[PDB]
Amino acid sequence: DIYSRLLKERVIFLTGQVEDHMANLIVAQMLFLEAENPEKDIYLYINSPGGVITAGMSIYDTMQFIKPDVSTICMGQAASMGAFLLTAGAKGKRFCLPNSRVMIHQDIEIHCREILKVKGRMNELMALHTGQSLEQIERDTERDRFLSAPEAVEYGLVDSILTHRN
Amino acid sequence: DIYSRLLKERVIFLTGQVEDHMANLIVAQMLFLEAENPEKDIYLYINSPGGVITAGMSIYDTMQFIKPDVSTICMGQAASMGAFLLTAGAKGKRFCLPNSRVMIHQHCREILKVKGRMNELMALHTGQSLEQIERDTERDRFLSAPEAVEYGLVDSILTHRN
Amino acid sequence: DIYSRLLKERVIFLTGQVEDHMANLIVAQMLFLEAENPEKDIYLYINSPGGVITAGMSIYDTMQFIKPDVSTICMGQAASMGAFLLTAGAKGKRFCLPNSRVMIHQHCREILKVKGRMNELMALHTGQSLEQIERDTERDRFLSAPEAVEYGLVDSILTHRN
Amino acid sequence: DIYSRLLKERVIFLTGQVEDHMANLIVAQMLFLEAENPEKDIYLYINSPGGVITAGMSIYDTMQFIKPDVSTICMGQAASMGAFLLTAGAKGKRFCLPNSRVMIHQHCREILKVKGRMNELMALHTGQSLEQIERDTERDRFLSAPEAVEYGLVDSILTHRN
Amino acid sequence: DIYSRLLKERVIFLTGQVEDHMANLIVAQMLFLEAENPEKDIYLYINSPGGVITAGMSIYDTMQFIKPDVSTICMGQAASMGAFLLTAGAKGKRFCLPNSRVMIHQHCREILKVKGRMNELMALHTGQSLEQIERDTERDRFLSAPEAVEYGLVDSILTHRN
Amino acid sequence: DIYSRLLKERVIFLTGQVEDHMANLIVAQMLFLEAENPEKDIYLYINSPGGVITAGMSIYDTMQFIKPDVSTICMGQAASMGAFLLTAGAKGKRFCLPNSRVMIHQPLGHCREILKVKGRMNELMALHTGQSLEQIERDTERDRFLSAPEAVEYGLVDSILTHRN
Amino acid sequence: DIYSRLLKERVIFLTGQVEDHMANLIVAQMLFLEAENPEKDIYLYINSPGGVITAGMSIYDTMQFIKPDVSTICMGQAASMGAFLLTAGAKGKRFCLPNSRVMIHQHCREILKVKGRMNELMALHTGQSLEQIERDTERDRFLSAPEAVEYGLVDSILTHRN
Amino acid sequence: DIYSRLLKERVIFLTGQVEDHMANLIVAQMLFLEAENPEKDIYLYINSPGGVITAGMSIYDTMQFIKPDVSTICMGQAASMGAFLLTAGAKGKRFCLPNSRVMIHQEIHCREILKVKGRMNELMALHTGQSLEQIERDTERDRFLSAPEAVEYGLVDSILTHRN
Amino acid sequence: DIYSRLLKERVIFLTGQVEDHMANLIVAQMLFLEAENPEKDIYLYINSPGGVITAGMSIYDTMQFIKPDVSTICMGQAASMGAFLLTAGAKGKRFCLPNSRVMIHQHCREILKVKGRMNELMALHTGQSLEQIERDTERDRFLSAPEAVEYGLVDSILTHRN
Amino acid sequence: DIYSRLLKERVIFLTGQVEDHMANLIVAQMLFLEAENPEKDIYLYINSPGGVITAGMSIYDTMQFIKPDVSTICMGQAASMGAFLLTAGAKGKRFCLPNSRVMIHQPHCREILKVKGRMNELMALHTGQSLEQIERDTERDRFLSAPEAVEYGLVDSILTHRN
Amino acid sequence: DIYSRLLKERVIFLTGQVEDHMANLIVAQMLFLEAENPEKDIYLYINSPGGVITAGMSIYDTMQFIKPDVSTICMGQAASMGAFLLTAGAKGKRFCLPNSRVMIHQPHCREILKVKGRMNELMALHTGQSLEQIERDTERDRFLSAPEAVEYGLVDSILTHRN
Amino acid sequence: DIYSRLLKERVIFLTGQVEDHMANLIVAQMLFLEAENPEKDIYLYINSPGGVITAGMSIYDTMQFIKPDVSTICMGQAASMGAFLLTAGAKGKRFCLPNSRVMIHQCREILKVKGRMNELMALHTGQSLEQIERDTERDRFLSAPEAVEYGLVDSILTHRN
Ligand SMILES: [Ca+2]
Ligand SMILES: [Ca+2]
Ligand SMILES: [Ca+2]
Ligand SMILES: [Ca+2]
Ligand SMILES: [Ca+2]
Ligand SMILES: [Ca+2]
Ligand SMILES: [Ca+2]
Repeated sequence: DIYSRLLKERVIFLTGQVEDHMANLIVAQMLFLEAENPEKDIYLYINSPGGVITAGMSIYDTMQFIKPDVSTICMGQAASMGAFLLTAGAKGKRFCLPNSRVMIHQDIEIHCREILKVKGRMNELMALHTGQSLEQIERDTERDRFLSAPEAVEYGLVDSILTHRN
Repeated sequence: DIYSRLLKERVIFLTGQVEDHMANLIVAQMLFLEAENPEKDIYLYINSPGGVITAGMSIYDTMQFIKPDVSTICMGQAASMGAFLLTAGAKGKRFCLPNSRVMIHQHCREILKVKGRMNELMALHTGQSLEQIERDTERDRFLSAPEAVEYGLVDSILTHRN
Repeated sequence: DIYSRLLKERVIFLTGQVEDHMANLIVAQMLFLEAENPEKDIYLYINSPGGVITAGMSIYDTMQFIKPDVSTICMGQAASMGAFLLTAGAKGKRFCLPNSRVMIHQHCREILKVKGRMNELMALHTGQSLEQIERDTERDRFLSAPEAVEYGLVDSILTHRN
Repeated sequence: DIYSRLLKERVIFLTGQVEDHMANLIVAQMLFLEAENPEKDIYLYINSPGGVITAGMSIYDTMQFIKPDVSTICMGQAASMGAFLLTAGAKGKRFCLPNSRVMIHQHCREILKVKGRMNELMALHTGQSLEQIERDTERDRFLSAPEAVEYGLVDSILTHRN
Repeated sequence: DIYSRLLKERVIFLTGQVEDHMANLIVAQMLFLEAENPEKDIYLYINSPGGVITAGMSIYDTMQFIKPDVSTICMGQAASMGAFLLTAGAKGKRFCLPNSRVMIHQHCREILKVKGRMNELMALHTGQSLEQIERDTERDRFLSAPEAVEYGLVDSILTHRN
Repeated sequence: DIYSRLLKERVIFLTGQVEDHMANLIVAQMLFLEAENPEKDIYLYINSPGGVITAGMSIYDTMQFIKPDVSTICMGQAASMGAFLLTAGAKGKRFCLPNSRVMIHQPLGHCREILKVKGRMNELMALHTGQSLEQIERDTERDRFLSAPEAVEYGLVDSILTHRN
Repeated sequence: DIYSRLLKERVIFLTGQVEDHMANLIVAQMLFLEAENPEKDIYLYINSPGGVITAGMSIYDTMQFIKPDVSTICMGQAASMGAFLLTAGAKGKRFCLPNSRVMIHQHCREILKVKGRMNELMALHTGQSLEQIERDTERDRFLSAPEAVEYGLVDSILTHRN
Repeated sequence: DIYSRLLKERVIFLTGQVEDHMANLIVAQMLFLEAENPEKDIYLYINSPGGVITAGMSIYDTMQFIKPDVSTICMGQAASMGAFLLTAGAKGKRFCLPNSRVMIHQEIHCREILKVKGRMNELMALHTGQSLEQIERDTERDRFLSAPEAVEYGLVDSILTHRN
Repeated sequence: DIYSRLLKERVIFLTGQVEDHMANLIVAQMLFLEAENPEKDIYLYINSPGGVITAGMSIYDTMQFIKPDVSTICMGQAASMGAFLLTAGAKGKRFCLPNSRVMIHQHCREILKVKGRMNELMALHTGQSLEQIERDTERDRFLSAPEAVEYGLVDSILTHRN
Repeated sequence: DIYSRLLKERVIFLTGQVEDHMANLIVAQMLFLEAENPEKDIYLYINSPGGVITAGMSIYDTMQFIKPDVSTICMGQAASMGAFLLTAGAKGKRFCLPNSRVMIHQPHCREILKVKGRMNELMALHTGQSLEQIERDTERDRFLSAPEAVEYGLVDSILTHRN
Repeated sequence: DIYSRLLKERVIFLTGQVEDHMANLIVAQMLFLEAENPEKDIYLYINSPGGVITAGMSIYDTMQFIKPDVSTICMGQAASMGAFLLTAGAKGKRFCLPNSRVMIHQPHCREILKVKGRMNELMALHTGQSLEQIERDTERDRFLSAPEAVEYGLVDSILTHRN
Repeated sequence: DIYSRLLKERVIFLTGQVEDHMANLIVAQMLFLEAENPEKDIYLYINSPGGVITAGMSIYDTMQFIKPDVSTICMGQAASMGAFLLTAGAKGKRFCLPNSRVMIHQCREILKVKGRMNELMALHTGQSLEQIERDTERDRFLSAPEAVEYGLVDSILTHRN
């Protein structure tokens, strides 16, 4: 199994729709690697169109909680909940491969109330990670747009562009 | 296997719809762990929207019965039965991650009795009065990690680990 | 594998709807454990809402035949055929967990035969009258953990592990 | 896999529909068991609603060919081909568990010829007459565990272990 | 598993309907047994109702090609292509079990062409006349174990191991 | 696994209808056998009714590229893409089991691109069978089976595998 | 597993539809081989009708990013994304087997943006003008192996292991 | 249409499972006959296992509401809502065919579910002549009445032997 | 519509599986034929394997209640309920066409009650005993049109409009 | 055709799920009856568990538009939109039969609040209830017997028997 | 047939998903009523969530072509293609029932942008708004109430009661 | 029925896929109208994305065959076969509605048939056989006037006057 062998090189993959089980499988992997060695870096390859907020947040909170710095490489695309986790990687360790696309955007009374709290919480965290203002993120997260690798770096969404192994 | 390897540090996951067989899987692990070492603590991660009530109660009863303290870290969400089992954790060893979400939610003779019995246990674990639980479960309640501590659903929040 | 590794502490799980496939998988585990050590007690966890009468009766008959006592622990629920098998465990070793719940009910002529025998068989196991069984199974009587001990359907409630 | 370990106890299962592929797996095991030890009895557990005759006849004729006496133990039910395979067990070693059902019931000229061939073998294994079997099998024949011993389909009720 | 050990006794099964993928698995087995010991015989049990003329004739030509004799033993039924491949076995080493049926039974340009080829090979193996082979191909014909010996499909019936 | 054992005897099996995945597997085994011993022959048994062109054409091109001679033994049937790959075997090492059944007239895959491919097939087949283009084109379009000895005559295969020695 | 074995030779396969997970499997294989020996060439056999742009642009970006040159052979066919990744291989080291097919054919504002970037890369690797690619990708353009070499999609035909 | 013709004989059929659309027809038919002659009796031929309660009550109330007395005639069976609407027939005009049989059974949600259950017993008892509590435990047990029994249960009046 | 003007000739057809909604159509036809003229005989042609009991029973009771006699005619087949309904006609006006199959066959307390009832109603109409009606329904019985007249099932055969 | 004949006495039936094509049929009937007689009352019998809001609101507005008063009668049940169209009848001409069940409960976030809010106003406007009573009743389900319905102000009066 | 009797009062219904065959049925009745009397008004009731372009465009072009002025009335909802046809009615004669609901969210990118630009041109044209405005407002998600439809100029006026 | 009543106005409709059975109904109509009055014209409203060739050609040949002039009118769209028939109407009387879309785009025996239709299409549109062989290869969308300049259609119907 390749995925197991690449785990020995502390590399984890995030592929496809984010839902409970693949998230739990990522959280499992992160906690495992930390256990093996809490000092070295985890490498998370993100290629996801997005998915369930509740699922993706478990992955986020694991990245922050564990002592290892998690490094997020975006290959292919990082849209919405994907983008969110890509930008949530250890500071100075977030990358795009050159041709990858990042994108942002995602009874009655009691539930509308809750999505609005959640939405505000996302924006607050995402501004904090990209270095943008809370206000700027609000405008841009409504804008159903795609950033290129360079633009994601200009936007503070990732740090630099992976281009060639040195 | 990553999950079986994670069982060598006494960590069990409860993920997704709480259903009869995934419930059984959890009970099998807890028993197994207890058998390896009935002293050391178990850590049960909970990311579930809820599920079948009899299936949930089997998870519950095993946690109380088995000798080890079962710690309950909630990640993502613990709604309905998820919340129940989260609050079911060893007193002092129940945690939310920061951006976790928790929710209070959910033959007539039997179901009315079943509900009442939950409401009681619910109060017991949170430390809120029967009446307090009784109003919130009826009318869908959401709780963030700080609120989850406030309510008594969990003890503290996990943020980082040094 | 966690079910197999529990099997070598003589633990067996009966879960979900009873039916031939799951049934003669339990019957195969019992015969297995007997062969290893015909003296040591087998432990059978029961969380089923009932099932196929054939399938269940195969487990009933297997529990009796084998030398080892089959202690039966109810968790979550034990409805009709599941209640039958719970009660059909080793007299003296029929446990409940506190928040479980037991419950009973269920060529036409010869269906009434099978009905009659079940009634008889459960009276033999509970300690009750064939009249009371015939009364309480006509209407679907729900039983709490303590109420189950009162009815002789189970022996004592497992609460904590000493 | 529990079942292949029980093959070390010379136990072979016969569950579910009697069709060609499963029937072959029975044969293969019996033929394998003979290889290991030609003297020691084989134990064919039979919980089957019956199926294809030809599939059943492979199992039947293999039983008679190998050296080991094949002891048929019935459980749950043994209908049509199931019954037939059960009654086909070694004379003196055909058993039943207390609550097991047993049943006997069921391109043209050959149909009436296979029918008769079955009846002859039925009567020759039960101790009955092919006059008696013909008249008696024709419909809805649910012989209970005792009825089956006093029809001569099996030899005794297995209740408990030696 | 079971089949890969019966292969250490040079024993192969032809189970169910004949088609390319099962046929190909059998040709792999025969080739393998030849590779291990070209001298010792192979043993091919057949319970087939028939199948693809293509798939069968690949089994046929491997049997005829590989050094070892392929003794055919029949159980249950050998209909059409199975009947064919039962007769295709080594002269002298073709066997029936007592209650095993056989059935000799089965763009014109070629279908007739290959038909004649079957009938010719059929008569070459059974020692029958090409017209009686034609009578039984065209109009269906069943043969019980002893009839198959008399008709010439197989050499003898197997009764017991000795 | 029986098929993995027979790989130590450098025997690959082309069973059923030819498509990308089964074909990739066959290619994978050819390259693998070449890896382990590039001189010793490889034995492709074919029982196939045909299939996709590009699936088969990777099996074909692999056969021609690798150092080993790929003997094709045919059993059961080789129809269309089956027949093609049968005839594609190393020369002098292409066989028929006596009651095998070779056949030609429709492979499997914008009309002028199809006619170009169809022409390429007919050419390669002609080259392998030693026939003219003329003939291949006439007879492919004709709906009839070939027996083992007829495929020998036509130059599809070289001889009949008969009995082992 | 045969694909494991060829990975010791640094051979990877890209068969069928280009899709997020199968693609992750290729990225994963390429990284593994990089780890093992960053100098020695990787060989990527392609037989695909194309697929998803994100899936393929992860295989593309890696091919460029990892140290070793990813030589690419095309067998059978490489259509749309297949062709693109085929022409993305190391300069000097892109091949077609003799009888293969290469083929180049294809919110909505960003769809045109992606298509443009795509065409620009296609031109860069083929040594062709952007506007030429823009016509060939639009009107479905088939290419024989010699036509793929002339077009500059691949470098040479790969006829025999010289 | 055969049913159309039998309608100007003032005959309507309640057949199969009781649900909104067929019940809506039965009500439309009864509303229609009232329009014709408000005094002449309607004859409702019942033959049904039962169905939805909301559906059944739309029939029941249209029977009680319209001027005409609705005569009822069980044929084959009248189970559950079939048993209910059969006994709802105009006092003194409820019938069974000799070999026809009758049978009677079938959180804030619970509150209302028990209300209905309570009401249906009160209407049953009221129409059957039995006490409210007689009906109560006699629906929990599933009850299979013969035609003569249906009269002894006070559910129907008499049996139908032949025409006059 | 054929059946409309053929109902002007007072002919009804009972064809197929006798269910509620087709039974209701027959009842309507009868009541309708009565209001037209309550003394001329209605003619019911039965070609049915039978079906639901409650359906057939309403058809039965109507025939009796309505004044005009319901002369039955068996064409094709009258089996189970169709067979029953056939014998239900006016004693003196029940017919079988020369070539017609009549066969006799067919909440447990009630099934045994209603099965009893069927029998005695069949018995009273036929002139047979309760014993013989019970005897012939358990296993098969195919009465030919002559045998049916002999059985007291119908009155006489209709060979010709003479 | 029974329903056509009943239409001659200005009787129209609302039955089952409220959706486009069944509602469109009801509006076509209501417009027809206006075209025949602009003055005389129309009687809409209701037996519906609810359905699509858009569909119900085309019934709602047709009832208010056409000159004829549309008298609503309730048979069986009137839940969600059912209860809404039931209250929409002519002030004074809204009935339940004695055993009519009436249920009051709720069937692009803030969008729906705006629709929800408007419905409540109409409800409180037809029932004479407080806006907050309609708000509270339609956030937890609410059951009404025929008498309860009358004192809620949902319908006007019960229909016992004929005249 | 209630719709056929309604047709004899020059009333047509456009209900549900707009697709080729039901749109043909509408185009059929329009030509028919033009043949019946070319000078007198036709009335189209719209309760559609939208649907296919080509199908919706045949109705549109038929409306503009026939000599009768087509009066559009919105009952229930008119979203996207429905709203497009709603606003396409003869100027003056376009209506919304009070609680009706109008929406204008987006109904080969080479061609699909050409079609989109055309749609917005025609929309702006029929509304009296700028192309630039219609371009921005169709961009994202909001329903319009009957009055908001009148102010934006989708529709000319709310139908009150039968005057 | 609406369509029988419009049939009095010698109006026929082509809607949806052009398969065998709908095509028959159209040929059955066109024949009926000719029987009713052979001089007076037939107005065929096309709104179709194309379909079966044998079906389309039965409509096409009936049109040419019968004495009434068949004025084709496009509404919505006329793609491939739909287009084919649109431009197969009586010359002079082939129309588009303002917002119509025409499209033209679709073994040894196939290439024959392809030519045969390219010939008739070229013969009906005016422009050369080769010019058509190019434009049917490309995913073509002609608007109303674009269609006119191409000669698929003769003018745009704007208003009844
Ligand atoms: Ca590189
Ligand atoms: Ca070059
Ligand atoms: Ca208020
Ligand atoms: Ca209030
Ligand atoms: Ca105009
Ligand atoms: Ca005007
Ligand atoms: Ca705006």
